[PDB]
Amino acid sequence: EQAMDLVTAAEPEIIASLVPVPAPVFAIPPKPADYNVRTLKIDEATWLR
Amino acid sequence: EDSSFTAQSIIATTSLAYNYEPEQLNKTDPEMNYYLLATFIDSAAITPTNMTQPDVWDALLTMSPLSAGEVTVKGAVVSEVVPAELIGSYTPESLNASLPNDAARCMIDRASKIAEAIKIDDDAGPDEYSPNSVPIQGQLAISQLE
Amino acid sequence: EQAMDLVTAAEPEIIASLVPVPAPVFAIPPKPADYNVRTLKIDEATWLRMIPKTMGTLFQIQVTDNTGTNWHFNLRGGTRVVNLDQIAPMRFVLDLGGKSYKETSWDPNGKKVGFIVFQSKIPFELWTAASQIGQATVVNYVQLYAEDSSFTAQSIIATTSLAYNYEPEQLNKTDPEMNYYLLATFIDSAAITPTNMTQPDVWDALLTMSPLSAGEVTVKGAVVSEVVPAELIGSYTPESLNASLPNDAARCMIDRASKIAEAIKIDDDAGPDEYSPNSVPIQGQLAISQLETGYGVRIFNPKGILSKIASRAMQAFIGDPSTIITQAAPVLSDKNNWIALAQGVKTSLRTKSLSAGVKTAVSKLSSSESIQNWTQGFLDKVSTHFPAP
Amino acid sequence: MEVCLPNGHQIVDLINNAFEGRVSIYSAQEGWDKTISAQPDMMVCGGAVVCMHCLGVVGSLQRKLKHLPHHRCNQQIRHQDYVDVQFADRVTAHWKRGMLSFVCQMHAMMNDVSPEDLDRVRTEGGSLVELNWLQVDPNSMFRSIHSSWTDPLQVVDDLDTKLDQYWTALNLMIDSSDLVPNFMMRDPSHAFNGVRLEGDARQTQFSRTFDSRSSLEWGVMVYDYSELEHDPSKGRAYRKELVTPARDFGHFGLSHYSRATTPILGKMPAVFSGMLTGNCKMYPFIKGTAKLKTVRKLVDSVNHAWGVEKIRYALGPGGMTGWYNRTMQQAPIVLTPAALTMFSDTTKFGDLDYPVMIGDPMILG
Amino acid sequence: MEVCLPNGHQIVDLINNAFEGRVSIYSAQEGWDKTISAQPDMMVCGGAVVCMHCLGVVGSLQRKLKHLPHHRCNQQIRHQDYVDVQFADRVTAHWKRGMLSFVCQMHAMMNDVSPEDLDRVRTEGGSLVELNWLQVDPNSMFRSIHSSWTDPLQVVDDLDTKLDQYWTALNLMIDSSDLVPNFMMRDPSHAFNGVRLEGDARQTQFSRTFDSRSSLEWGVMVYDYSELEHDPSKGRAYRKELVTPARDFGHFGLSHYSRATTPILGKMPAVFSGMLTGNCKMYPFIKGTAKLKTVRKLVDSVNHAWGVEKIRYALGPGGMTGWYNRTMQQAPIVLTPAALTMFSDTTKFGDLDYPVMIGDPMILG
Amino acid sequence: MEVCLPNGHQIVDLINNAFEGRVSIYSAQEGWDKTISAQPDMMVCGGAVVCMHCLGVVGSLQRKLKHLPHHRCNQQIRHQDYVDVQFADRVTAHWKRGMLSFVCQMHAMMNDVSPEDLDRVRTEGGSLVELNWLQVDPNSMFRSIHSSWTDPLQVVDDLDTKLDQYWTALNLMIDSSDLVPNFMMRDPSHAFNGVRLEGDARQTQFSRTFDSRSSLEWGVMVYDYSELEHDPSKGRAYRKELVTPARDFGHFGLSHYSRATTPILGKMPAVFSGMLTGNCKMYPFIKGTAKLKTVRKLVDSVNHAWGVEKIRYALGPGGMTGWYNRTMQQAPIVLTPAALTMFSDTTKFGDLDYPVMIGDPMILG
Repeated sequence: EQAMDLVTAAEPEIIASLVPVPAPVFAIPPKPADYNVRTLKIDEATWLR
Repeated sequence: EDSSFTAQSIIATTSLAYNYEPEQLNKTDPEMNYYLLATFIDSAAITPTNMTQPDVWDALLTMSPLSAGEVTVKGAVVSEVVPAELIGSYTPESLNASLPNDAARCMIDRASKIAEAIKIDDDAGPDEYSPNSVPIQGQLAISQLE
Repeated sequence: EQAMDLVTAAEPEIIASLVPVPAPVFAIPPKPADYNVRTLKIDEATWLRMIPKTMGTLFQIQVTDNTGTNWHFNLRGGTRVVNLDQIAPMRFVLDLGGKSYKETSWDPNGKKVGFIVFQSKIPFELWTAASQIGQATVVNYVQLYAEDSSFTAQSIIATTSLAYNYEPEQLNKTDPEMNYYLLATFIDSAAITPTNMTQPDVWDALLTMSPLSAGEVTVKGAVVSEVVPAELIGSYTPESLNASLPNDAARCMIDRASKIAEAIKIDDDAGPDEYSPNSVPIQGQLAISQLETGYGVRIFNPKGILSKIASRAMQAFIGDPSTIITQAAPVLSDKNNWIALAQGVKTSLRTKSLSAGVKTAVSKLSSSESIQNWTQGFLDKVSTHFPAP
Repeated sequence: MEVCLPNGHQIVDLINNAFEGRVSIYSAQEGWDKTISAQPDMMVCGGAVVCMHCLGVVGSLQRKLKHLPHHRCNQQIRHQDYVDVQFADRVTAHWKRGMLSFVCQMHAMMNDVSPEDLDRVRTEGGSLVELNWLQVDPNSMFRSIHSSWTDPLQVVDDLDTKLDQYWTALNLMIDSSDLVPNFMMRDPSHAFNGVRLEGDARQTQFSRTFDSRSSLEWGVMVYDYSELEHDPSKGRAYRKELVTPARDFGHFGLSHYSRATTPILGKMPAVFSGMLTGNCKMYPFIKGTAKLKTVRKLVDSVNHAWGVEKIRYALGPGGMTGWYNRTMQQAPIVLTPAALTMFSDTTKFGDLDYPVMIGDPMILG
Repeated sequence: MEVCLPNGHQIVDLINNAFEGRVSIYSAQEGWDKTISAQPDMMVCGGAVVCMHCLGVVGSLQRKLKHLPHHRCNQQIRHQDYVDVQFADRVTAHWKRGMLSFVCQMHAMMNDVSPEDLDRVRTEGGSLVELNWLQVDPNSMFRSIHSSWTDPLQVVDDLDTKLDQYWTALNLMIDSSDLVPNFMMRDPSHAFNGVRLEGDARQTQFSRTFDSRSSLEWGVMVYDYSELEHDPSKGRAYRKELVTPARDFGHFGLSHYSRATTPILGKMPAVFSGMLTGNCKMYPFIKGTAKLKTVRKLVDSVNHAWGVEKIRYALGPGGMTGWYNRTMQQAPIVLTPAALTMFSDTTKFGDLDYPVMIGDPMILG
Repeated sequence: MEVCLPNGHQIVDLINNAFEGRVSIYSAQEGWDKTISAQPDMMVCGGAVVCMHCLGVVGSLQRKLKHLPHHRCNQQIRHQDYVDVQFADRVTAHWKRGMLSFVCQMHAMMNDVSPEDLDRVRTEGGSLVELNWLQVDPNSMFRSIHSSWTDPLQVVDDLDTKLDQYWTALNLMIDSSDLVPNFMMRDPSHAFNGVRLEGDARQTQFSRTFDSRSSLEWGVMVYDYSELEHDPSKGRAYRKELVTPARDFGHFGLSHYSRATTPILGKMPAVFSGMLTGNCKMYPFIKGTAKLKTVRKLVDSVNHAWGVEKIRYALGPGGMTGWYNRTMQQAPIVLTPAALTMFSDTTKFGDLDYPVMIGDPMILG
């Protein structure tokens, strides 16, 4: 029963979805990240000028 | 200050924090471009010889999202995504460069929950078949026949 | 039911208390953290203690341990030490690898360094003479070898973990004047010339500290024996929170909030900037604030505009629940509002009677039906390979 | 509107800015302007804006507000307790203005000197020029009996850049000349106690702080080298070897060490950063311990004003009284400018050779 | 077996590697060896295996592939889309073979010089050796209209090691004897825009890019010092002071700066990496805008052949079109090598003293 | 009370200390004091407290214990299995006592020369100080048959401190006097394999180990440099050119190189680390592999006596036997002092020209 509850919470249709899924529906709480802007590669980051 | 290692200087701990609200900017003109910089700031124009750094971006930065409604896909924020296309679509370098709001990271968390669920349901060891693995074998056989 | 279990774990009235609360009920297990004493900033943090610079006092001292080994070492000016007195039990692990630490006739590689604890009435900062250190003892020491580092012409000390577990009972402090201090420095049985080695301490090293007590918290800029969650709410600046150690009650409040945040998320799946049942307590709190006569500047804001601001505030909480501890947080300024919402959220979970959203399920069923169609087509190709008679 | 009492770091910051004169203060009469004196309404400490009447942090640098709407403000604070912060800031601004004006006057006299005359002086030595201190800037509020601290501050813009350019240029010119200014001192502590004081110099009394209690009015004072000029048995070469400031403060081109001037304004010494630092920073020779003593009475009033539990959360463990005791311990470290100890470590020549007297400033080769 | 496109970073890297002429191509007849021309079946992009018939990444460099498995291939890929890229790579390879053969010839001729002859010239100066440019690599399509990129690639083993050693030996010999070659240039700009041309040499056209339209067959152009020999004012001593390259480029053994030749081959001067960089590397000084335009047809075909979301995720903002515009903005940065910027900025002698024309290569004193 | 086995790294640390004669050992009769020989009850090994009767480790210095806690003792641990380790540590301690007394004697003798005589000798070279090798620590086991490892340790205080001070003074004195010792060797390998022994030197047998199978009592080995003084061509100037230790070892105050004497005690030279490195450390020239081989018998005993799972967890892969073999492979890696390689590479005077004999230590120019 616990395994089935976990699978339902995961949402197999959402994880394996082949059709567009709304960002609020697909997303889950995000986590912070740290970076050193001087060391970032411009060939990797499209968010910097 | 100077470190225990001689000839090494240590800067005191800092917590410089900037909150970026795009809605606070209320951008209307597309021409308007928004740029973020972090550098030593002085009220009087600095003598260029005194400070030669282009910026002080050579620093350790901790970022906290002020947005909870935006997710990034293929380098862009997305109102919706295709999970199947998401499958196996990131190189290690791309995932490493991804921002904290990246869809791939969210997909990976959901995938880890599914992997844990599958492992709870199946106690089969590696190289041991199971009712949940043989369908995959069938898919592979069909793929080769196709 | 999972949401109700979350509410039961939260005990929100306790976690929203503005009046005195028993310390043990709020307290939770502490987490070990790493710091570099050279990197440590004593002025910002009330807890940090270091002998002030400009005292410039260097004196060599020798003591024998329970085994009876005698070690000669000299405290030097600007040296900082862990203030053991009043910090309760603690276990510390030190990594000095990569610090050059090279003396003119002394090679750092192969040297032994030790941790020394001094017990005496005189303040370590007030120490000006050898007798002031009192019961100073090297709890642990390490002899290590170093090899060339990645840096060109640079050698790197090998990775090390000098570690000692210290608890209050071993000191058995009975006198307040008696003060306990922990120091990281090279220690040897033989006397060592001070001129060759100028380091005040080897505290400029990677250090891992494991707390053996979680009983110490500081709020209102003051160390507190018992903690009030409302006092905890909105009381730490980002730099101030950084100053706050893991034992600080704010981190415990944040974990309780994360369970509460999970309950709130289960309660509301509405889109950002959209009025929702979850924000009804929030709008009411703001409305009461709007009702409140405005000290100095006084303005009136539309209820629909109030709803939009409340939606933004709620989305901000969804993005970061831990922001609540921020001192005078403009976004998280009202503790009573948080307390009221918490009671309301628990009620909404309790009031909830089988309410669910049809759209996501119908979209999933549609995708499932297309997958079913795909499955049918694959079986059909298989029948082409293996047709039913 | 619930309000938050200030944390210790913000208060230390507020004290430094007040001595700094860089504090941000909002007064309804002047808005965020502090040029014209008015009772303080809003001030910025430790990255946050504080309401003076309720003694609570009204705002932070994160947001911009034209004015404060009606809000919960105790207003039970006594202005007498916090009058000192405003007084210190006003005193600092006027004093900085005075130092710059005195600097402009001396540099202007040097610029006026024709190059041929300076070369002739190099040939014979002696003081290049002098200015009448008795007639010097009596217009200043410190130098005018009519002028008052309450009097509105003069509008000043571009002061720092001009100060930096003039000081560097003056120092470079003096270095080429090797003439000896008599308006500077090898050791600042000697000025309060060390150099002999006679007559008006004997009459001189040093409070050693800018405060409401001690008069800041005093005459221009200079080292006594007129006697050596009259007794030229001592060589101009001998003076360049020793009397020269580079001989005492290190080569200015080769030195980051700060150099000390005589306390010309109301017996107030000025600190100038060494050339190797690459910029000119001005500080009066006043101890930070005095600033700490200034906040002690205010600390007692605030302790009564705010709840102990709130203080325990904001200041953390030990309380505001404990915070102040720890601060009394840190009075030597937290508020200390580096430049004050940045001067040349020692002087071989010594200062007992020449006394200091109240005199017109001059530089002599 | 369905396949997906590689990442934009991988594609930009693939373009840079291709311009290096290190393109990895698999053909059934020759497998992964591109020495013998064949239609490519697969190509390696950024450490990944892409199908050349469906343009789909099917694997990575970690897994070796010896055959292409039967797969669901779109088969809409026209060879003509990337055959031109193959032509460019093959031509670049032929150009490298020509440069190597030319280096071998120059090195051998220099080695033959007897020390007595060398000393007599050291006493006098002047070109030690002269080569008829008509004899320089005539068999190549660069000096033969008949020769084509479609011709088989010359077998080359250990090309890089040999080239580095020969260039180093030649430079060391020239440095020891302070020699002056007529085939070296201080600054690239004069090569297509600066050196003065004579007669038909004025009609010589440097494309500054790679295109199939331009014939690659041309004469060898070099600096003209016949007038220099005629000129009385520039003797061996004058040359040692200024003409010898070491005065402008620095001592070869003591400098990181790159050294460049006149556009001897392919109307292209060659740049060799500095000795202190740890190797000597020869590259043509060419912009990457052409490489970016050459991917334009590929982008259109892919946009027809790929999903919107997949393209947005892989090519980034603006899909492939947006990626192209942003990359065009980055072409000065993403496609411009630092090695192109490794030459000495300072050149005392100057490059406009003598004219450049198709002429006999020589080294003079 | 159960007990736990030790780790192999802790064992390596214990072995290094045992060869250094500094092992911390506890006996019930003598507690932690090892001055009087007794069967060990506990030892401190590689950061752990080991039971010497049950081989159990369950204690740490952080919490002091008055005595070995009442424990379940296997009593299967044979003293003969580890007695050699105790023997090695005790003998090394006695050896250190002898070395210290010898250093003190040399320092006193060096301090016994009149300055006028000292200056005349510095000018002409020749004998200045000579120590009667019979007078050096006559009562020790290495110089007296009566002394044994089981005998009580001579009570000594600051042995390391005294040795360091005397060695430093002696080295500075020799450096000032430029004396050349007949009691030092540039290379240790010559001592057992190179230098030509004379008389009893020919009979000398070097165990190159610490075991109770070889007489440790022996005469003080020195160079027969008598013929060198006899040699006319080796004048004081000639000796300073090539013979002087500063030519071979460098200046003691100006060199990082280690300094090694001849095998004065127990046929063992004393080598001290370079002063400039920070300190002078003296160790006997012993191979680490032999010490591990001594541990071999105990390893076999432990493998027979301890549980396989416990042995695998404590001694690591291959059990104790595997750990020993891997350690034997890594013995140079962890058992070799760096100072051995810290001697000056250049040697002018050398160690092979003259023979070695048991003689009086002396230094001359």
